Amino acid sequence: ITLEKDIKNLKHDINEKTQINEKLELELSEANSKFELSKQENERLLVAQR
Amino acid sequence: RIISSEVQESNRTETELVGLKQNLINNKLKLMNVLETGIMYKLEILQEQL
Repeated sequence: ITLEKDIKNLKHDINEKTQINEKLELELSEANSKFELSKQENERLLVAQR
Repeated sequence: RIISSEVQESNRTETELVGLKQNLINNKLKLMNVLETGIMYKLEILQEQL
């Protein structure tokens, strides 16, 4: 019973760290998109100035 | 009769419970594999990228 409770607790830990990793991957993709958009927008603005 | 049906039968149930204990320990080791070398390793690489 103790080992089953340990497995269950470690499964909630798996789920929590998996939500954390899903948030991290969403934030990584969002950071990549924000880079490409923002750097292209700054390029457009600097090109208008140029 | 007492041994075969009560004492040795209880010992057989105890051996089955010990086998279940070993299976739970193996499942726990697999969860640390998926967790430490996995979801924590995935967390580390995701945090590095982020």
